[PDB]
Amino acid sequence: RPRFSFSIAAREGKARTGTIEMKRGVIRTPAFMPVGTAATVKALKPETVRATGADIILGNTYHLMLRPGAERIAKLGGLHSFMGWDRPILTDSGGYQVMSLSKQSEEGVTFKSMLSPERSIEIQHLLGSDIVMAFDECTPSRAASSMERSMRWAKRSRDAFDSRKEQAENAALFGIQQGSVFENLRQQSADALAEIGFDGYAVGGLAVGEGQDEMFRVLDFSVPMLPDDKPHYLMGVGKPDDIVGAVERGIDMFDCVLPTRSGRNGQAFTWDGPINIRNARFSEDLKPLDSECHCAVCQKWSRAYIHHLIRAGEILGAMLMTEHNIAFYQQLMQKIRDSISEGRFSQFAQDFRARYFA
Amino acid sequence: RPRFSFSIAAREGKARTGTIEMKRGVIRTPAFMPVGTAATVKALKPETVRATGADIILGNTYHLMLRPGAERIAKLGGLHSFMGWDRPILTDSGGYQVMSLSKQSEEGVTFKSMLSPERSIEIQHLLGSDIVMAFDECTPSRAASSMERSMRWAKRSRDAFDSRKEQAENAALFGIQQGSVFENLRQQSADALAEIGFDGYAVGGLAVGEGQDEMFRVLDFSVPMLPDDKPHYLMGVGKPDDIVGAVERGIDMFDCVLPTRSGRNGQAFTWDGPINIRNARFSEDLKPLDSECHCAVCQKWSRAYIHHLIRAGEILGAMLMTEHNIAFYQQLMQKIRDSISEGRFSQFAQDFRARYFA
Ligand SMILES: Nc1nc2[nH]cnc2c(=O)[nH]1
Ligand SMILES: Nc1nc2[nH]cnc2c(=O)[nH]1
Ligand SMILES: [Zn+2]
Ligand SMILES: [Zn+2]
Repeated sequence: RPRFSFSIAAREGKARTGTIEMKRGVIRTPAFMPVGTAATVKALKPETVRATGADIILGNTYHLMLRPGAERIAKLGGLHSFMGWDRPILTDSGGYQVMSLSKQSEEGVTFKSMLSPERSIEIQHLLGSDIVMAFDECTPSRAASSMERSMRWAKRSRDAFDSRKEQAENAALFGIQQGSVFENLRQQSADALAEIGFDGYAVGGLAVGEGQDEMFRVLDFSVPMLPDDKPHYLMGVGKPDDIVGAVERGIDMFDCVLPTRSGRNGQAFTWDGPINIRNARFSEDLKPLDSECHCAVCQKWSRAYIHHLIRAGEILGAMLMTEHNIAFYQQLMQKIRDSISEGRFSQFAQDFRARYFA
Repeated sequence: RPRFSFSIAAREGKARTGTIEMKRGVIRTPAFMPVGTAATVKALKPETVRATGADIILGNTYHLMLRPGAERIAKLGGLHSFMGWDRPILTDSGGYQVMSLSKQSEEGVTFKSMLSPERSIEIQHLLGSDIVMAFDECTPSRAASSMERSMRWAKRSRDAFDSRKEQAENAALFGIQQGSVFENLRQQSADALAEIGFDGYAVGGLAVGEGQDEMFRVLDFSVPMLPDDKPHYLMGVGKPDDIVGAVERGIDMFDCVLPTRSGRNGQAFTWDGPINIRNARFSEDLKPLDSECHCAVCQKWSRAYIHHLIRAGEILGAMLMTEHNIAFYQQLMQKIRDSISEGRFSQFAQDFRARYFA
């Protein structure tokens, strides 16, 4: 099994479909990664996460380092073992969640619940992460200083990873592009990332509230800046329509808490758009969540029952909603993969859109 | 398939083991019924409830009648259909939960979140319950008046059930014995119940705080009062040791929220007694919840992980704890069944006890 081998099987415009082969499994691209925050994809057994078609999950470095602790997890045999998921895991570096969730310096970030690039890579090493993210940071003058520090930290991240042989031979390292919405800075960052060399390139700084029109505009010049021959990862995105539009602009990988979080809150994704299952209109609706969905929830239970469950605050409500929503997301990615491979993605996106917003 | 056929395959002292055959399935006795409060066994899919070995679950008439409503559930195809459990369901009558959970009369009980024997049977009819409980009520003088009203209500329950042909031919009706801790009243009640005739006889009024020594003393004279040839159901009991002692005194059926509720709260049952998984002693314990347990949780996850889950308030923590605890309970009942069939129950109970309290 290769450490990390990205092969593009087909293209359509800027869209790509293909595979990443890793020691613990194959990742089909474009890929959606369910987020497994505290060593769990909320309300799902890992076998269920797999059943939905996920090839890889996301774990959080910030959260695990506090609870239960990275050295504790290593002692316990590593994150794969601990949570019972034996496939690839991508771990975020902690960067984003240290700012928005809790004393900054060139050395790193100090905080309250001393993370640096080196320590970040070490914690991810300890968790036994398959895809390690470089440690990074959150106006033009300011965008460049944040972006410039991150590129320094990416070089630090690179060397720390390379210094750990066990990591170098079995894991992969991704660079994160910053630069806010400025093409010039974005360019700078890709140039610096490319000169360091990484297995994959993320687009950071766009899961921020900017809106889709502006996110797409930034992806429009940003992704062509990245090495074509490596996977392109859009962090923290997104809604089904965000995903389709991002793939149309060259993104191969995605993660988002939307399908899980939303599910627990009553929101179910369908090919005709999201529904809120708690609405009284579903109280006697015997139809499944979505009438095309292949997941186990839609084979077995009605909207009416899941309506009842969620209104009553029952745990099974969250389990069912979450399984469906992750399944939906995986089915979307499969439809994306098949349509690019068949040279009909552009039509798929148009048809998708017409029905989903309708 | 018979409507209701109880066959005793073997006996040891007052203990019995055997089967109840019903249209929707066979019930192995002594049986433990997971409680499925609001049309769900909390944090478990019904396929999982089945996997643990449960043959029958308990649903609550009081709760369902308020949410989502019995006529609504009937319109939706019935409780089996609605929650996706296709095996027997016993529904409690609402009696117990109307008192302790929220204007009394010979007619019935009026309350705030007009239930009578007739309405109770009608609601259970609407839910499509396989085992219907008769409608009943919560000092000697007073015990007899409560007990005496209940026996009147049991006669009303009998006729209401018999008046519904669809119910009479496909469901079963159980009588509930009351009388508090007095042998004389207990006797009275069995005599009245027996004279009406029921498919099964419950012992009500002992899930009350009286303590095990006193509960066992009451079961000591109470169960021999009931028709030998019908199943004997102890409502709302109990801990593993309560169950063993009750079987030793003639009880064939049990329900309790203990394994589910306790599981969500961090308490796991083991053959060496209950543990509280949240205790710091388990933080790095790689052993399963119980080192003999055959359930799927104990095959896959460590105490340490489930410790982490429950401390973090994660939904998967509740799912895993609950699956294990219900599995444990079913394994206990299987051990009980096998030991009576083999004529070594008395020794089983002694060995069980030595280890569990140890
Ligand atoms: N590390 C990191 N994580 C993210 N998640 C969403 N956006 C980002 C980002 O820019 N950096
Ligand atoms: N209906 C009813 N339910 C119970 N659950 C526990 N005890 C009782 C009882 O005495 N009657
Ligand atoms: Zn579905
Ligand atoms: Zn177990």
